[PDB]
Amino acid sequence: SLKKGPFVDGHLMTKIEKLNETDKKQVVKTWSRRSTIFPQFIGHTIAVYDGRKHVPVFISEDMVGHKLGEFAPTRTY
Amino acid sequence: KGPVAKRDVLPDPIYNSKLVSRLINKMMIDGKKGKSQTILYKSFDIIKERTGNDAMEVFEQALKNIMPVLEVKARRVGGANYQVPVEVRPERRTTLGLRWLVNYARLRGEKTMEERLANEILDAANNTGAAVKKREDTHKMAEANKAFAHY
Amino acid sequence: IRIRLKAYDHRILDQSAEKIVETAKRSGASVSGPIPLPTEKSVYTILRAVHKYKDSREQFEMRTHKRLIDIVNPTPQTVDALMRLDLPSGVDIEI
Amino acid sequence: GQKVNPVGLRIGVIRDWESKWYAGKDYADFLHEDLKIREYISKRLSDASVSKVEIERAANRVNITIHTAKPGMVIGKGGSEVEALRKALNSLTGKRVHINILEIKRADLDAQLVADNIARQLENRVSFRRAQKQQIQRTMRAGAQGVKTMVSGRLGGADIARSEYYSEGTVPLHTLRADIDYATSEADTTYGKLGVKVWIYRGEVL
Amino acid sequence: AKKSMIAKQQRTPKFKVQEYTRCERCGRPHSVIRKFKLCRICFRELAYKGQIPGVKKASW
Amino acid sequence: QYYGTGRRKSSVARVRLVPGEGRIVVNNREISEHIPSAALIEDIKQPLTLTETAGTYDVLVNVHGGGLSGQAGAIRHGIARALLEADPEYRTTLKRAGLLTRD
RNA sequence: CAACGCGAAGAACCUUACCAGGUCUUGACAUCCUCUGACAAUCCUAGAGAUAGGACGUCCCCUUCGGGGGCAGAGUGACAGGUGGUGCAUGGUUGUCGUCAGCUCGUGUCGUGAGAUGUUGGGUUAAGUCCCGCAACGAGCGCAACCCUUGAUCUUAGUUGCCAGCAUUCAGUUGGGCACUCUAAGGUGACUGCCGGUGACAAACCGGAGGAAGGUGGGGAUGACGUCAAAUCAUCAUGCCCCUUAUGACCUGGGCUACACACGUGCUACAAUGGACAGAACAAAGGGCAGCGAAACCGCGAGGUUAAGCCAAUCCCACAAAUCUGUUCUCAGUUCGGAUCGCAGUCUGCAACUCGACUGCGUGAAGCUGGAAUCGCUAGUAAUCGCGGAUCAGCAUGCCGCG
Repeated sequence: SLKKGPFVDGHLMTKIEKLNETDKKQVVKTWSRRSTIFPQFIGHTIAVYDGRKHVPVFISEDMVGHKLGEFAPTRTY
Repeated sequence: KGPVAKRDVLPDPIYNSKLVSRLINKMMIDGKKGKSQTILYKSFDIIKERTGNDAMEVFEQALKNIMPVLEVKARRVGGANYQVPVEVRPERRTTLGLRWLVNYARLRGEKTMEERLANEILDAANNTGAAVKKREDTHKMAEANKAFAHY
Repeated sequence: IRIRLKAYDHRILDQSAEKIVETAKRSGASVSGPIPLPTEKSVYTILRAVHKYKDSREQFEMRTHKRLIDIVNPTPQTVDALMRLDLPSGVDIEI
Repeated sequence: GQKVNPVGLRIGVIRDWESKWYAGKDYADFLHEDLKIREYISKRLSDASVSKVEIERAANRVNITIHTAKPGMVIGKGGSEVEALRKALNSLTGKRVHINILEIKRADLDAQLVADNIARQLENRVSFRRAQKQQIQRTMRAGAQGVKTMVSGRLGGADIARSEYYSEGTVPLHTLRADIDYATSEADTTYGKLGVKVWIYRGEVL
Repeated sequence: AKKSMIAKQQRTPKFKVQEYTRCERCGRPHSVIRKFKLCRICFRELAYKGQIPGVKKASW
Repeated sequence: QYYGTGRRKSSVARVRLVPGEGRIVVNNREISEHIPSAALIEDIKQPLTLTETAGTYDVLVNVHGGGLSGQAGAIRHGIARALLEADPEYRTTLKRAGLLTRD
């Protein structure tokens, strides 16, 4: 995405809006590693499905410039 | 079986010579005959400039100097690995002279292949030269292997 | 006014061209002869083997002979004649 | 690796195309439709002993030529057979389909039906020698410059499967102008699967 | 798992991008052909059997 | 209008040797305008020097395909062929060159 | 040898088989049986979705009233599935000897026998091709042959090809010609055809004129009996064995792309036949309909916007680069190489993060020719520079071909 606008899943955006309209609260589980981090993601300890488990990650300010997969490794060693 | 024929292109305005045409065919890399032609032309021009003489005679004398008369061919008769001197036909002599000229010229090492070939032609006209070192080594080997002039 | 043909059948296309030329000339239209346009062709490479042996290969040839016929005189008689002319389907007559 | 069949090599030399039409934008679609038609007609007339079936595209009309070698078994009364053969194709294809039926004279010469009969005799537990020899004699008396029949697989053994050759006359596969009729057949027996290979040399064209 | 794979190929994909090609005769991916939509061995055998009016033996 | 075709390595010389003064046109261009590295220019006239035809015929050609060297070769080959077809008197002399290679 | 740029002619999901997780069990898929009637198509929740909770909504038709032609569902079991095993059970398809020239059969003879004679001996050829002799006479599979391509010519035809003679054009663009390349058709031609010599006078070989073509003109297709219990149960079928509310099926994600490693194949480099910049010429083949996309504008850029034209000798892809003529640097780990690398962007696609390519910015190492040993190449071959297509929404140093 270059000028079409940032990228995010509709269901995840709706969940985040519902959770932010009143106050940030329990983890928001989702399988959308594709989603790009926005300023709204700040404060929400989102969870990412790495394939076998959900890894809760606290999204800070500087996370806007990365994707959830950048914080959700998959390979093991 | 048997031998095979061949031919080349003689005409060359700068110092017309069949051996010059063969040299042009040699030293060529990557199918770039124009580069070799230009290199030879500029080298002959530099030769004519530095030395007040036609480059044709200098090239002929360099070839006469580098041309090897006797070749030392290896031969394994038993566990000895002997060698046999051989009389080189003029064609093989010219080809060997061209090979040595080109190889030692590019091996010398200077700022341009033009100057390298010019200085090589000079050190060939004057018997003291790199290709003449190869000539002398080959002659020494042929002399040391004179015991087998004929089987 | 023009008409073209496209066929993979050498002799069938030749015969169709000859027949159309005759039918168009018999009425005095002065139609130019069949124009031998370049034949479009293609080739496909396939492995003779099933699983292994990449080196084993075959080549299939595809050829289509295209020709053009341009009428010189209107001659609606020739138009009706060609309209009522029936030829094989291997040429796919096209106007 | 071994020899190649003459059916794909003799095209353009003598043998004409079993499919004669010029298509566009629907080449693969028509090819698949014709493949399905051939599959269905073969599975239906498998008992009628049909050798081959050619098709011709006629601008939304399809002309099908069938070589059966026995008309009374493919047309029979004329009406019931033609209905059952044409309306089924029409319904399964979606457009008009015209059928033509030719009869193969000397039915013992076409490789397709020859291999079909050999496979039937094998499935009938007939010895692989008697059937082969009888079919070879039948073809030779019917008239053919050369006949070659090969059967490979389990001919009664379990540990080993081997081939058998039986041919009389001249079968010059390397001669381009030979009009050799080639066809294959399969026979699924209780001991496994048997494959019948038959290519018959009928004559050369000058 | 061959006819199951054929049914999966025939399934209506979520996105058109998710569509993949099959030769429509067997279940052989990995170099199915476009112009004929027929499998390698299938197309070869069919061309040898006189079908495919356009394709013949090539020589150059 | 004598005509000739100097087919060589995909480079065809559509040469028409017509009586002129000696002008050589290459795809509607001059000799120096088209071909640098005149080492080949003198070679083109090899047969033109073997037989005295200096300035009696003009050479108008439309050379399509091939590099500079291949184009010059096709040009001289077509020149030789057209000159032979025009006057075969010197064919006995030009048979020792031929210039036909099927390259 | 005949595995290792091989299946697989292009792994973000899909392809995907394998795995974590969420699931189902006449099942994803095809025949069976009883019915109730069209299914679809829009919309909210869970969703990752499988799938459900569901609402809007179902318009099926044909007949002389039974019924029939599909689709969905609701129950039953016959069944389905097997990328599960066996290529030491197989069909089918290919690799090797091998494009090597041999392998065989009918009759007759000999040997009490397995077997030989034909196929041995002499000459000769790419050939067991041919000739002579011949206790043997004939024949088949082979080999050359006729098949295709190219090298030259007569004729048939000049539009979407060509432009000379003619007149116009900034353009071959116009009137005009089919002279001519050219293309696509019928023929011819090269077939030891002719002469000398050799050889047995023959088969056969050297030279000689013509000719495009001289001794299968070059290349492609064509792979003789059989060997390797050769490869493929994975393209397909396949008997046998095994699972079946699971060794079957649906979906999200992951893996198929990890590397202290070693080895095959290929590309790039180590520089002066060189590096960077200015100017210039020639291409051959192939593709174009949700496809190919002129031209114009924007942007250093990859590329984006409007859009001509083309179902194509018309129009486009698509201005080939090597190369040449100049300017410039100078022998250095460098004005060499661009890998690894940080950032900013472009093509596509729901999304290039595990996971493409490309572009600009700033750097830039390994590397200065590489051990035993080893590989390909006898002419338009080697070496080397570009071009197009397959697989493809988007992906090629590999593949196919061309110059």
